[PDB]
Amino acid sequence: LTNLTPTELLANKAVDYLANSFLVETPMLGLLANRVINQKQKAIEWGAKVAQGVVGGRTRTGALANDTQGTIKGASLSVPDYYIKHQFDVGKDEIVNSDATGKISAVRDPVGTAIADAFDVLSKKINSVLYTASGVADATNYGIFGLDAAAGTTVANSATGTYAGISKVTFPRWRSIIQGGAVPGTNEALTIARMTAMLRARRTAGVTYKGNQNQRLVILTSDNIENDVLRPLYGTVVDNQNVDFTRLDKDLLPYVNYMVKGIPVVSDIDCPANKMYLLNLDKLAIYSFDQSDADQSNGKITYIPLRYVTLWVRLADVSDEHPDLLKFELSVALQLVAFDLIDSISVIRDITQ
Amino acid sequence: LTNLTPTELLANKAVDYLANSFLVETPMLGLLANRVINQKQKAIEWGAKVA
Amino acid sequence: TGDTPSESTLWVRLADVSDEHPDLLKFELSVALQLVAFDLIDSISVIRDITQ
Repeated sequence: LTNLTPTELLANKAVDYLANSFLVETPMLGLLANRVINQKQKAIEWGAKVAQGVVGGRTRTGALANDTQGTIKGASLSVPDYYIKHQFDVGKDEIVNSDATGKISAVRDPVGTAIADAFDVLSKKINSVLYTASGVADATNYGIFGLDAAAGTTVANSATGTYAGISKVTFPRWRSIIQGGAVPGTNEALTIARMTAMLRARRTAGVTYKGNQNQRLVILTSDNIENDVLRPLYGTVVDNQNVDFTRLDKDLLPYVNYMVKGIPVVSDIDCPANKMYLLNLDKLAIYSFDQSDADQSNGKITYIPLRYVTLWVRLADVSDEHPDLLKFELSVALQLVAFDLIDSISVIRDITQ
Repeated sequence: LTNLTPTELLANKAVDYLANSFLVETPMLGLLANRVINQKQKAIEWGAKVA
Repeated sequence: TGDTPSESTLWVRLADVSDEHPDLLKFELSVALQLVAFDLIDSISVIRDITQ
C-alpha cells in the first residue's frame, strides 16, 4: 500500500521527449542551407558580369569592324573573422551523472541537449543576421553582410556603396532594385502596382522574375506583410499558382505558405520590419570556412553539422587545465554571399506592414 | 578583351621560391655544436686547479 | 652560407603551446644552453683591440 513503495523510491520513467518548442522556422537559413558550401579558403571569389558587349551587323561581305565586349569583375567577399560564439560549462561529474540518472534522452546527454538548444538559438541568430547584418563584425552584425548590407536598405543605399569589392557607384548592374514609396521611407500600402513594378524592373535587369525559372525566385517577407498585405492582395493561394501547377519544390516548400502569381513567398518573423526581399535563392549562398586541419591528436574539435528545423558548426573542448569541467564552445562563421547583386536581392522596403 | 579577364579573378601561379637568404652563418655555433653536452641536470660543475 | 644546415646536437623544443582556444595554435621554439669555459684561461683568449 501507499506507505510502502514511497515517492523517493518510485523513479518513474518519463517519455523521452524534450518539448523544444522554439524556432520551428528558419526561413532564410533553411532556404540557403542545403546549398551552403564550406570551402578551405577564408575569402569568396566569384565573377560578376557588369557590362555586356554591344552587338553590330555587317553585310554578308561587310567589313570586319571590331566590336566592344563585356566586363566581368572579381567580387571577393570573405568568411568573416568573428564567430557566433556559444560557450557553456558542464563539468564531468554531471555529464557522467546525467548519463545514468537522466530520464529523458535529452537530459541523458546534457552536452547533447546543450548543443541542440545552442543550435536552435544559434540558427535563430543566424537567421536574424542574414537580413540586418552590417558586416562590421561586432557581435551583432556577427560577420555576415546580410541582405540589407549586401544590397542596400534605402533606394539610395542600392547605389552609394560597395559590395564584395565591386563598387555600386561605378557599376549600376552591381546594384539592387530596392524601390519603395513615392516619398521614400514613408511606408505606403503596397498596391498591386508596387509589386508588379518591382517584378517588371526585375525583368528589365535581366533577372529571374517569374514564379519558376529554374532559378528559384522567392519572396522573403516579415510574416506580417505576407499575411496582412500579400494575402488581401493577390487573394488566395490557389489563384496565385503558376501557369501550370508545377509542384513547388523539396527544399523550398517547407518555408512557403503562399504564392504571388507563382513566386513563392517565404514568411520569416525574423525578416525585419515592413520590407520585402525578392531574392534569387540560386544566386544567394552562405559560405563557411572549414578549419578541418585542427590538431588531429586533439579530440577537442568536432564540427557537427548545424540543424535548422551542409552547414557545419565547430564544437570545441575549450577546456582549461581544470579536470572536472568541459567548457564546450559552439562557433560558426558564415558569409552571406550574394552573387550578381542585381539578381540576388531586391527590396520593396517601403511597405506599411 | 582585357575586361573579360580582370586581374581580380585571374590568379597567377608562382615560382614557388620564397627567396630566403638571411645571415645563417653560425661558426661559433658551428664549432662546438657537434658536441653539445645535453645534461640531465641543470648545473655544470668541474674543478679548476687555480693556485 | 651554402653548405647543408647540418642538424646539430643542441635540441630545441618546439612545444605546441596551444590553448583551450580552438583558433590559435601558438607554437613555441625554445632552447636553453650555457657556454662552459672549462679552464677560463685556456678556453678563451682575446685580442680585444683590432682596427677592423
